[PDB]
Amino acid sequence: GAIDDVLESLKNKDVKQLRALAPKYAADYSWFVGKLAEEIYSRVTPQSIIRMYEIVGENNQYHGIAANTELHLAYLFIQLACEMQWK
Amino acid sequence: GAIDDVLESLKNKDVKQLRALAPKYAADYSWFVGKLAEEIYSRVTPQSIIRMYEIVGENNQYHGIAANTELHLAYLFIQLACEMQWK
Amino acid sequence: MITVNEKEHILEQKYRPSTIDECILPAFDKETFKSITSKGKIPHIILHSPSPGTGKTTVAKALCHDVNADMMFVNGSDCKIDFVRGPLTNFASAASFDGRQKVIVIDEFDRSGLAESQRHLRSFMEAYSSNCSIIITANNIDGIIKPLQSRCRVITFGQPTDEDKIEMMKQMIRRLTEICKHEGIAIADMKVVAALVKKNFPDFRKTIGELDSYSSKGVLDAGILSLVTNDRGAIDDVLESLKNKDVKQLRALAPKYAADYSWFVGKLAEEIYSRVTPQSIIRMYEIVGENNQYHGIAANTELHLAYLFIQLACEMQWK
Amino acid sequence: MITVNEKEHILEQKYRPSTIDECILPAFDKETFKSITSKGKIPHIILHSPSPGTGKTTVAKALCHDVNADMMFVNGSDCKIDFVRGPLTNFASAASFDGRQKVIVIDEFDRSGLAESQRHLRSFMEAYSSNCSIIITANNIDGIIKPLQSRCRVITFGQPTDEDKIEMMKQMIRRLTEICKHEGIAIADMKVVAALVKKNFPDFRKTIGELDSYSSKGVLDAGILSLVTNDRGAIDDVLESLKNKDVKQLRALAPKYAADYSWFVGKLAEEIYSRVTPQSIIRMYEIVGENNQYHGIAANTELHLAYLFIQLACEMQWK
Amino acid sequence: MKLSKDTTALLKNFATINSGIMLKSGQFIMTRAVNGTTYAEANISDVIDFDVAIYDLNGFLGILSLVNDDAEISQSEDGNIKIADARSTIFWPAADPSTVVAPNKPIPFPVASAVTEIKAEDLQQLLRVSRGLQIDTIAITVKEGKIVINGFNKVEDSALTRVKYSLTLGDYDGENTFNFIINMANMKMQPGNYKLLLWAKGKQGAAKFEGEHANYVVALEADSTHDF
Amino acid sequence: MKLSKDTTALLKNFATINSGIMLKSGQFIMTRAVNGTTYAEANISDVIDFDVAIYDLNGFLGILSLVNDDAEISQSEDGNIKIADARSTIFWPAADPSTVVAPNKPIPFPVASAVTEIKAEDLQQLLRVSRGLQIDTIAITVKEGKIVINGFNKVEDSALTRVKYSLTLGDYDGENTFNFIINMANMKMQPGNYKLLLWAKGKQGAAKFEGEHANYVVALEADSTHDF
Amino acid sequence: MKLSKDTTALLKNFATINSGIMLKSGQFIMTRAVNGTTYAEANISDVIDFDVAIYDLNGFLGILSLVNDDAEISQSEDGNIKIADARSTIFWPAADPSTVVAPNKPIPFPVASAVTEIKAEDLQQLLRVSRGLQIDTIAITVKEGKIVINGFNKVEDSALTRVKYSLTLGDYDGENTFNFIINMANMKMQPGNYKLLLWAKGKQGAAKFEGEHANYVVALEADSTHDF
Amino acid sequence: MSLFKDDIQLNEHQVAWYSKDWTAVQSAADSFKEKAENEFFEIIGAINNKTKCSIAQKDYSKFMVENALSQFPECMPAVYAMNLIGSGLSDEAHFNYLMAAVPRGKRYGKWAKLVEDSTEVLIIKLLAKRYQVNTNDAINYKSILTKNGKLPLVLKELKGLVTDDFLKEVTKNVKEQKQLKKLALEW
Ligand SMILES: Nc1ncnc2c1ncn2[C@@H]1O[C@H](COP(=O)(O)OP(=O)(O)OP(O)(O)=S)[C@@H](O)[C@H]1O
Ligand SMILES: Nc1ncnc2c1ncn2[C@@H]1O[C@H](COP(=O)(O)OP(=O)(O)OP(O)(O)=S)[C@@H](O)[C@H]1O
Ligand SMILES: [Mg+2]
Ligand SMILES: [Mg+2]
Repeated sequence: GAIDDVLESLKNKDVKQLRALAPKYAADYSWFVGKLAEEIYSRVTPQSIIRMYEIVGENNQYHGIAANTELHLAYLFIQLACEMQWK
Repeated sequence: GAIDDVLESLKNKDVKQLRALAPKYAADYSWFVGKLAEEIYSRVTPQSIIRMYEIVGENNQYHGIAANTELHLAYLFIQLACEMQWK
Repeated sequence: MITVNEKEHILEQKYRPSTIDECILPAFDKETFKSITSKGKIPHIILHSPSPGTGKTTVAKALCHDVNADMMFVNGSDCKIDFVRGPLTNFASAASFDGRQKVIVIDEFDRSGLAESQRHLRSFMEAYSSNCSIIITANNIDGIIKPLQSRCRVITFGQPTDEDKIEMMKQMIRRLTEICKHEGIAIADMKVVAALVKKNFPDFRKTIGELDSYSSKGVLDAGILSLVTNDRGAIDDVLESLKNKDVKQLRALAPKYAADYSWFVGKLAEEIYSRVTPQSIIRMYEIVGENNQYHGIAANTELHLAYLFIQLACEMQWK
Repeated sequence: MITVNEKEHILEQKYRPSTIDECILPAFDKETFKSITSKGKIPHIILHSPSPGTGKTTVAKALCHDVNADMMFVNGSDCKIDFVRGPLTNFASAASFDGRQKVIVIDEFDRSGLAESQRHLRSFMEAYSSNCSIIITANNIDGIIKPLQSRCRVITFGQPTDEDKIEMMKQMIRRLTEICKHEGIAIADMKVVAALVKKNFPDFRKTIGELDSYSSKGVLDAGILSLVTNDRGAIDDVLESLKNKDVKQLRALAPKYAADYSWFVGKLAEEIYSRVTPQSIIRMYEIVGENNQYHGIAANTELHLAYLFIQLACEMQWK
Repeated sequence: MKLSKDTTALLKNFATINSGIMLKSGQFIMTRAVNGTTYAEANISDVIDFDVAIYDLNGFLGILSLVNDDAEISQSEDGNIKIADARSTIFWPAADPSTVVAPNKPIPFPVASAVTEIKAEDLQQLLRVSRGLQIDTIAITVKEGKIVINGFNKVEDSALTRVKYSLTLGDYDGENTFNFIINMANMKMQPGNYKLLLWAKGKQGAAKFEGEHANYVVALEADSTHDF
Repeated sequence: MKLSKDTTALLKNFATINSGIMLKSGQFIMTRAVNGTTYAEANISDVIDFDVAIYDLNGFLGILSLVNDDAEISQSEDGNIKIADARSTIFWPAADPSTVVAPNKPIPFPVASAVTEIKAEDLQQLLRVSRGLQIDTIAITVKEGKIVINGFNKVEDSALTRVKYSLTLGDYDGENTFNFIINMANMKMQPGNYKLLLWAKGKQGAAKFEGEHANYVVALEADSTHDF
Repeated sequence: MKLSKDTTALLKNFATINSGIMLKSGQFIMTRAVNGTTYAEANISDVIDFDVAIYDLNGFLGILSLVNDDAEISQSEDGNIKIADARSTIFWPAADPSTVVAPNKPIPFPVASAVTEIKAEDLQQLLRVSRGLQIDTIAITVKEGKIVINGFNKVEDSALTRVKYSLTLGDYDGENTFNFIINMANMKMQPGNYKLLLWAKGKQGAAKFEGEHANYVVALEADSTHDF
Repeated sequence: MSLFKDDIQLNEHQVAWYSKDWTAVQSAADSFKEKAENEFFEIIGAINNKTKCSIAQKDYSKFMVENALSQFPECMPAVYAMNLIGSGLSDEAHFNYLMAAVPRGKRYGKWAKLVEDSTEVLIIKLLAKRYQVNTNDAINYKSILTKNGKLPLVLKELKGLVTDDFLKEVTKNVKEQKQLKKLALEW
C-alpha cells in the first residue's frame, strides 16, 4: 500500500485529500492503522510521539463499533493533523 | 437520500425539530453520518470544520455501543447545533 | 360468552377475548373487524388506537384466532435484527401443510428504540409478503416509519359514539360481574362496578388491572375508585424522584426501568426536556448521551441507570 | 556437612537443606521445630512464612525427613480436587508397615483457586486424621480458609530476632561459601558474599538462584553478584521500560505479547499493582480494564497494546 | 396396546424429533419437532387403543423395553399409562395434551416437484460424514444432470459456496434447476432406503423422505433457491 | 492364594457394596456398607491364606484380570499384596485396616418372620426399572394375600402412597401384615434367584436375600412396620 | 493413494503419537511427538503418491473409514485431499507443512547397545497394568542378571525406589549395569512382538522398538543412569 | 439403619471418605463452606472501611459487590467505573480497584435484601418473556402477583423457561450460573 500520500497530507495539513483518501483505506482498517502508527513515529516530536500514539490507539480501540468506518478514518486524519508536533 | 431538512433545522438551532426528526433518520446511521459530515463540511466555516469532525467522529465511533440510536443521533444534532457556526 | 384460559394467574391475560365478537368494541370498529375476519384473509394491518388500553393486542390475537391463522406473537422490543432474519424468516418460509394462514402479530411496534427494527421488518415483509401477513400494533402511528405505513393498511380504534359508549359500558359492566363471579370475588355494590368502568371507560385493560390489583381484599369495595394507578407509558415516578433528588429512591427504582434501557433513555430525554431550564437542557443531553453512549460496554445496565439517575438528580436545574 | 542432592540441574535443589539442624533459622523457630521433631509425631501444621524466600518448603521437607515420616510432597497448585480424592486418599489409606508416619506436605497451598480443594482437604483431615498428618505451607495465611487454620496449628517463622539475625547471617555466609567451594567456584571477593547476603537476605532462594546464574560463566563470586541482579522476569522488562518512559522498546515489544493479550494484561495488572500509588493504582486499573474491554473491538491488537503501554507510562507514577 | 419391537423402535427414532408424542386411537403415529422444521409419521402394525400424551417418549420406551414383549399397555384408573406385565406393573404419567406438541392432522405433502431416491448406505454415509466432517447443511442441487447432496458448514461458510461433501444420488431428467438447502439438524430420519421427493413453491419449500417404515417431511432452509 | 474367575466376580460384585474388602484366611468373604445398611457374604471355592485388607477392591480385581488365572496372590515382604504372574509381578498396596470398614463377625440372621422367593428375571427388571422410573425406595408389602414389592419415588412423594412399580412375588401363606421398606440404594444383589426372607422385631428389621453364591442382608428403613 | 486397512491402522497409531502427520511421496510414513520425546516410523504396502500435511490425522482417518476400502484418495485443485468413493467425494484440507511438526528425515538409530525382546502379550499387560496400577514410568534396568521392566509411580514417590510392577524380558549377556527410565506417556507402540534395542551415550539415550511393522523410538528420561 | 451395632462413630467424614461416596464427600467438604452472608460481609467491610481482607478462597462476586456498593451514591462513581471496565478484570483486580476507589464508611450492607433485589431484574425479564409484555407490564404483573396470584406459584412453572441461552441476555459472564441454581429452586 501507499502511506506517503497520507503522511504528506498530514504534514501540509490538507483537509480535502484526507477525506478523499479515507475511503481507500476503510476496506482494510487494521493493516493501514498499524502501518500509519509505525511510520508516524520517525517523523514526530518526542513529546508529540506520545500524543500520536494515544490518538492512534484510541481510534484503534473504538473501531469495530464505529458505525461509519470511512468517517472513522477521516476523524483520525483531522485529529492527527490538528495537533501533530511534526519534526 | 436527501438530508436538507436536518441541515436546515440544525442551522435554525431548533432542538425540538432535530430530536423529532432524528428517529426517522436513525434507521440508517453510517450513511447519514457520512452525508452529514459532507454537507456540514461544505456548509460550515473553516474553523468549525474541525469541531464538526470531532463531534461526528466521536458520536459515530461510540455507535454500536449506543443503547438507543435515536437518542444518540439527537445528541449528535444538539452537539452540532450548539457548538458550531455556519458560513 | 366469556372465555377463560384457566392457565393464567394474572386475571388480565386469563380473561381475555378469545374471539373478535367477545371483544367490547365500537359498532363501526367491530363491523370492520368482522368484515376483515369474514374475508378469510388477514392483510398486513397496523392496528391503531388514540386512547391506550382499548384492547388492540387482544383484537389482533382475536383476528388471528378467528381466521384460524398460525399466529406468531412477537413483541416489538424483541423484533431485532437477528430475530427478523432468524425466527421470523424461519416461520415465514417453513410451510406447514394444514392450510392455516401465517400471521405475525407485532405488539407495540412504535416504541422509541425501534428505529431500525421497523426498516428491517419492512424489508422482511417485502420479501415474505405473499406467505405470512404482519399485523402491527402501535399506540402512536407516527412512531412507525413512513415506508412501513404504505405496506400495511392502518386501522384505528377508539372514537366510540354515545350509543356505542353506553353499549360498551354496559357490556364491560356485565363482563366484570361475570369475571368476579368466576373468580370467587363478591362485589359489595352493583353500582361499584358501573362506577369503576365509568372511571376509565375508553380503555378496559386499566379497569381489569385495577380489579386484579384490588382482588386481594376479595370484594370490589368502594375504595377501588380511589386507586389512581399510573399510565404505563409515563415515567412520572422517575421525574418526581429526580426533582426531589432522593437518590435513595432512584437507586431502588433503576431496576424497574433497566429491563429496557433504550426505550427508557429515549423517554427520559423526551420528557425531562420539557420540564428543565433551557440552560440545563444541553447538560441533560450531555449526561443522557454519555450514559447511552457507554451502554454496551457496561456489564450491568441497572447500575448504569442508577448512575445516570444520581447524575441527573445532582446536576439538573428543574424549571 | 552440606547435604548435596547430586541429582538436579539447579543449585537450590542441589544444595537444599536435608535437616532442620542444617537449615539456619531464627533461634526460636529452630527450637520450636526441634521440639516438634523430638515429640516424634508430626501433627497438622501450616508453615507460615510472611517474608518470601525464607524457605517453607525446605522446612517442611526437613521436618518430614528429621522425623523419618513417609513424606508425600504435592505441589499446592497440583493439589486439585481429583488429586485429593485420588492419590491423597490412596496414600493416606495404605498400610504403613514400617512405623513411619504418613505426612502429606501440601506446598504453597494459599493459591487463588485452591478453595474447593482446601476445604476438601479439611474434610480429608477429618477422615484420615489418625492415618496421615498434613503440613501445609502458605505464604499468605489469610489465603488459607478458616477451618484449615482452626484444625492445623499455624506456625510463623520469618522474623529474625536481631542477635539470631546476626547468628544466621554468619551461618548463611558460611553455608554459601561451602556450597560455592563444593560446586567449583572460587571465592574471588570476600566482601561479595556478604554484600549479596545483605542485598536480599531473607530471600535465600533468590540468593541461591542468583549464585547459580552467575556461577555458570565461571567461579566469579565478585562484581554483579553483589551488584544488582540480572533476572529478566516474565514482565519485568516491560515494567522497567514503562518506568523509564522509553517509547521505542514499548512499540518494539508490543507484537511480542500481542499473541496472548489476556494473560499478558492480567500479569501486567498484577505486577504494576505492587509498584504504584493509590491514585496511581486507581488510574492504572481504569486504564487496563478499559483497554481489555475493547480486545474484541480493537482493529489489530498490537497498536492496542502499544496504546496501553503509552497510557500507563504517561500516567503510572511509580513508587 | 401391544407396541411390538418394530413400533417401539419407530417411536424411539421419533423421540429424536420430539421429546414427547401424542398417540391416538389408530394405527398411525405422527410427530413433529417443536420448531416444526421436521415432521415424521408412519403406519404402525400394532393397534393403539386410547389417546395418551406422553411427555417423555424416550423414558417411556426405556421402561417398556425392560418389560415383556407382550406388555399389555392400558389406561390407568388415575388416567395414566399402566404397562402391565405377567407379574410386574409399571405406571407412567400421561401428561396432558397441552404440553405435548404434535401436528393437528397428517401432513398432505403435495405432488413432488422433483422426485429422487437416497440409498440406505448413502444416507448412513451422509450422516456419519456430517457428524465427523463438521457438515451442518446439505443442498440437494442438480449438477451435470445428476442430483448431488452437497455438504457445507453454515457456521464458517456463510455463503455456502465451499463444498465439504458430495453425493451423486442420481440423474435428474427435468429442466428445472434447484438448490434445496436442508439443515442437518432436521435430518433425523432412521436408516433405510428412502425416496426423498422434494417440493418448492415461491419462498416456501419442503423435502419429504418416504421410507418403507416411516415418512419424514423436512422443511427447506430459507436460502433454498430454485426456478419452479 | 489363587482367585478363580468365580471368586473374582463375587469380589467385584461386593466391591459395589464396600469399596474395600477385608479378606480373611479361610473360605469366607464378607463385606458391609460403610453406612452398615448393606451386608454381603459368600462361601468361595478358593482358599484365602492370609489376612489382608484392600482399600480399592475394584482396582485390585482389575489388576487380577490382567494376570492369567495361574497368578498366585501372596503377601509381600512389606505387607502389600503381590500378584505374581508367570513372567510379570504386580505389587498392590494393602490398605490400613482402620481405613476399610468391614464387619467384625458374620451377621447371624434370625429366623425369618416371612420367607419369600424372588426370580432372577424379576429382580433384574426391578433393578433396571428403579433407574428408569427413579424408584428411590420399595416396600415388600402384602396385597390381597400375596407378597408384592411396590416401588415409590420417595423424593417426590414422602408418604409413600403412589406405587410407580408393583411386582408380585407369590402367595403369602402366613397371615401377618407388613410394609417393609428397603431403600433402592441398598439393593446391590447380583443377578440370580434369591430366597429373600424378611425379619422385623420391634422397630429393628432386616431383609436377607439368601442366594446361591452370596447372601445379602439389607436394613429395612425406619418406616417399615410388620406389627404382626 | 488407496490406503488399506493396515496402513490406516498404522496412521491411527501415529496420530496417537502425534496429533497430526506429514505424509510424503513414496512408501515411508514417519512422525515425531510434538515435544520430540517419541519418534515413530513404519513401512507400508500403499504408495503415498503426493506430499500432504494433514493437521488432524485422527479426524482424517475417521472420515476415511466412512468410505469404501478402495477410496481413491487424491489431491484437489486447492491442494486439499479429496477422498473419492464410488458416489460420494469428501474434501479434507491439507494444512500447511509449517503448522504440523514432522521429522526432517528418518532417525538413524545407533548400534544396539543392548538387544531384548518384549512379547505382544507382555507389552499389552504392561500397558494395561500401567493404566491400572497408575504406573507412569518404567525402568528397563537389569536385575540379578536379567533385564526386567519395573513400573514406578513417580507422582506418589519421585525417587524411583518403590516398584509397582516388574516384568522379566529375557536373559542379559553383557556385563554393563544400566537403569533406563522411559516415560509411560511415550509408549504409544501398537500391540505386537517388539525387538527393543536400548542405546544411551553419556547423559543422552534412546530406546527403539523394532516392531514387525513399525520402529518406535522413545527418548530415555534424563534421570536414567548407566555405564554407557 | 446400621445393621451392625458398631461402636465406631464414623463421624460423617469417615463415612463419606471410606465409602468413596464422592457426592457425600463433596457435601462434607461444603459443610466447611462459610455461608455467603459473612463472606460478603467481610469483603464489603474490607472495601468500605479500609481493612486487611484478602480474597483468594472467598467466592468473590463482582455483581454482588457492585450492586451492594451501589446503594450509596458516595461509592457510585467507583461502581460505575468498574461496571464499564470491570468486566475482564481479575476478581482480585476488581477488589483492589474497589478498595482504592470506594472512599470509606460503614454502610451496613444488609445482605438479606440485596440477594433478592439482585433477582428483580431477572424476574422482570423472564416475566415479560413468558407473558410477551413490555418490561413495564412485566413489573406491573410482578407487583400484582406479590399480592394476588402467589408470585412463587407462577415462578414454579416459570422456572422451566430460564434457559442457559436466555440468561445470556440478563448478564454477560460465566458466573451467571449463580442465578441458574437460584432460579433452579423457586417453588
Ligand atoms: N374491548 C375489550 N373487550 C374486552 N376486554 C378487553 C377489551 N380491551 C381490552 N380488554 C382487556 O384487556 C386485556 C388485554 O387488553 P390489551 O389489548 O392487551 O390492552 P392494550 O390495547 O394492549 O393496551 P395498550 O395500548 O397495549 S397500554 C384483557 O384482560 C382483556 O380482557
Ligand atoms: N533458611 C534456609 N537455610 C538454608 N537454605 C535455605 C533457607 N531458605 C531457603 N534456602 C534455600 O532455598 C532453596 C529452596 O527454597 P524453598 O524454600 O524450598 O523454595 P520456596 O518454596 O520458593 O520458598 P519460598 O520462595 O520462601 S515460598 C534451597 O536451595 C535451600 O538451600
Ligand atoms: Mg398492547
Ligand atoms: Mg513455596
